[PDB]
Amino acid sequence: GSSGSSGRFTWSMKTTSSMDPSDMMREIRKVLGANNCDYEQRERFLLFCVHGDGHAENLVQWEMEVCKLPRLSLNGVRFKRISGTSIAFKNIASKIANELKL
Repeated sequence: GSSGSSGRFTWSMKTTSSMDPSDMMREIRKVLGANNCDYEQRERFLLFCVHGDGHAENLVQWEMEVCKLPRLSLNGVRFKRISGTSIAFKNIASKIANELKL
């Protein structure tokens, strides 16, 4: 059939914001705090997202850093899956990447 078992760490998305990155960090926290989520100021432009949609043992934690794209000339929000399986991760991820009113 076909060879699978392929999956390595790498940021991938299609979210593009024309607005300055300084305004993003703001809205971001707004969306998170709204989705009964928990954010933590890690880096200068990074925040630790923590949501317990499912069970406590199956908590989801992803990072949200605002950096400039290499190929594109805009600010894109990269999401790094910290804990939880892919399913769970992509679960809430589909809420932010979208909800993000940018």
